Amino acid sequence: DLTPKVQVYSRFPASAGTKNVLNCFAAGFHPPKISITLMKDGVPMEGAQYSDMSFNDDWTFQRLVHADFTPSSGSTYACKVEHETLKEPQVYKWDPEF
Amino acid sequence: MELHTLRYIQTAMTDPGPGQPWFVTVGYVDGELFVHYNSTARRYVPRTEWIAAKADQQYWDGQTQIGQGNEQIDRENLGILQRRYNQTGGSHTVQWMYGCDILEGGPIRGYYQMAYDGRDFTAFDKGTMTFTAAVPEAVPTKRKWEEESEPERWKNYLEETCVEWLRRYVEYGKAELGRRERPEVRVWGKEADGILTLSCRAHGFYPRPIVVSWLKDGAVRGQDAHSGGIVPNGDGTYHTWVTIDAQPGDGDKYQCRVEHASLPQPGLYSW
Amino acid sequence: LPACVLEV
Repeated sequence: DLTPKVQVYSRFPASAGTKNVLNCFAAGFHPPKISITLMKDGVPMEGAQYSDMSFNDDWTFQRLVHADFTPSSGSTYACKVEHETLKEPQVYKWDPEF
Repeated sequence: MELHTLRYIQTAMTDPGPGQPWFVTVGYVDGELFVHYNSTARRYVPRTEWIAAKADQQYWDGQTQIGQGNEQIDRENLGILQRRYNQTGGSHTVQWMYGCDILEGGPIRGYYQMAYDGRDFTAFDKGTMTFTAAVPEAVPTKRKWEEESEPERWKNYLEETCVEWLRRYVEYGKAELGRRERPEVRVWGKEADGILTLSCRAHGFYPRPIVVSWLKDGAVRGQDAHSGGIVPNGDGTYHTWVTIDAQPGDGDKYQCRVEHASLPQPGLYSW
Repeated sequence: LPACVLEV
């Protein structure tokens, strides 16, 4: 079994008041069952979309989760990940970079 | 030189997760997802505009039959393998990947491999027309397949059928596959505990290959260089980020350099 | 076009 390696990033370089897409990508893991949840201020974001199960040349699984959103400077965004290889949910913070 | 690839990957799970289909097949042309099947929808659907436009209804009907047949087979494979391994329930997975690569229209490889629970199980060796058993549990499979003349069948799928369709697909999506989407690049900095971490992010590029380097006053300083690799966006384009650790107040010293097919000259970016 | 895999 293999732990998920996770990155959080937006489709566009983020800007105040500007529509965007929040991405959470997890890769390199076994078994393929995984829970990936986008969070705004500790609350699940609506409208999340999930990529169909797929895997890399080295058999390890990956999944992209993404959701339309307009980043607020007043808020905090994160991706919460749960997998069998981890004792507790792992939270990955988004850096707005603005 | 014109290089193209056709790749199918297939996953059968005993434990896919809540709401998730246990069986999934997806196909890629030049790394771009273009067909999809799962056990929930029970049919093959287009994942690019060009395949939806240039293929007729019989194509999807016939492909859907292939998908359903594959589902039934892997349903059985899961059961056979668990008994062969003396395993009852829990979490288990079958994985297939196979396909062909062409260069200047000519085939340069053909592969057909299986994995069980994330480990190599069998691989077709087209050269010696033999199957390789990667684990003891794969030996009866190797013997069964070679007994039923599977090598000849996969030799002709991989050298004729796979290649023929790949040449067809590449013509269907010629404009799309050859498109260029230019990245938006941002350099950002964050200082914590006497360490300035400079970040360079390339947003929304296509095609997938890209080189993002940190130049320290002109020299390719990849010492602190941590790359997050190339990761996908939801819209068919890609993302990558590269960081470098610097000393406080040394920010205007570093330059990010982005080399990509959409950029006639490399982009230079700073904080 | 995909292929049919085989029973192991």
